[PDB]
Amino acid sequence: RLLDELTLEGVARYMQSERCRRVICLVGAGISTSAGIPDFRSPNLEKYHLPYPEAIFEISYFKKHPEPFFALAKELYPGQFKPTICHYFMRLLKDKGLLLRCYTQNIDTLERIAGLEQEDLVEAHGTFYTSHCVSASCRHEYPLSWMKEKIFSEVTPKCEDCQSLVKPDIVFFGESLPARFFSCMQSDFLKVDLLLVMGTSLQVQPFASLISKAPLSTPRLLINKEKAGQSDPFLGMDFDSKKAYRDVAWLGECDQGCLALAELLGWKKELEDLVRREHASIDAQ
Amino acid sequence: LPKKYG
Ligand SMILES: NC(=O)c1ccc[n+]([C@@H]2O[C@H](COP(=O)([O-])OP(=O)(O)OC[C@H]3O[C@@H](n4cnc5c(N)ncnc54)[C@H](O)[C@@H]3O)[C@@H](O)[C@H]2O)c1
Ligand SMILES: *C(=O)CC(C)(C)SCCCCCCCCCCCC
Ligand SMILES: [Zn+2]
Repeated sequence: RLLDELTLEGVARYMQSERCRRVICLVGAGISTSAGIPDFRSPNLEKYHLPYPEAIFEISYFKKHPEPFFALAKELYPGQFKPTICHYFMRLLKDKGLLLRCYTQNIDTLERIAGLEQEDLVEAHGTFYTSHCVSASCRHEYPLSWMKEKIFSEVTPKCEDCQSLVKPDIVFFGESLPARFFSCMQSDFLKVDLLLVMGTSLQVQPFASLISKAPLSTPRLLINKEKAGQSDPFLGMDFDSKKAYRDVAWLGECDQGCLALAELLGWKKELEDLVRREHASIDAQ
Repeated sequence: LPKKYG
């Protein structure tokens, strides 16, 4: 087995060994809650009067009534977009040549703001960064400043070329994921040395299946408020069985987990300096 | 392509 012990300290020693060259991050809503974007699991959607609560993120319903979704986006639109310590931890992985890919479930663009490039990212459920007119014969593209303005004005966004609906480039429940997700997944996991899984409950599919694509020897560290990804005793990650050999669960806040790992790697000062400098720049802008 | 579910 590659880890000398099933602890964060074991993971950190492995990351600074010659074997650990290619890291894939798998991240979800938990990495952005400290930036002010709420997840869905942690313990506000009644004003919308939907047939069933989860219809607001389903494509069948959005197509029939896009108003509730845009009204929700307005309510959730953050005053500033400040990536978290966890985001900047992944920026450090990129800076140090360790990041093969960040697969993200999030649509909030904070990975881009933190300095991950398009090539580093698989935005598996799309993004608010770009939007497109929904008419197949048009597909005119619009930037966030255009979309934010229509969300705030409480005016459903319409294409200026054809007056069809303009939809953020996000993947609703019931929509196909982007081709890039499947293409990257079929190559990235051939030689990955570490999976870093953060801020996800591993319940949305097919994203959740990504953890099963690494080689059987690849260590997998989960940094998450709750243990996730274990097989269901009714219906994976093996942290606690007598057969456990490569999966480690660090239970707590993503920011605190990344800080603790950074400190073991000797990156604590680098990470603090980076976050403070980036946040100060965003404040100045 | 496979659809988002769950
Ligand atoms: N910021 C965003 O773009 C955003 C926000 C909400 C939901 N979504 C997406 O919607 C879908 C459903 O969302 P969901 O929230 O039910 O699923 P999810 O898989 O994203 O679940 C979030 C997970 O993070 C954990 N968590 C929350 N805050 C944490 C923190 N500070 N530190 C550590 N762990 C923390 C939760 O316990 C849960 O296990 C997912 O694809 C999700 O990524 C995106
Ligand atoms: C699948 O998991 C993706 C969803 C369909 C669930 S999107 C979930 C969040 C939608 C509300 C976002 C609130 C506004 C965010 C603005 C970001 C601008 C960059
Ligand atoms: Zn159009």
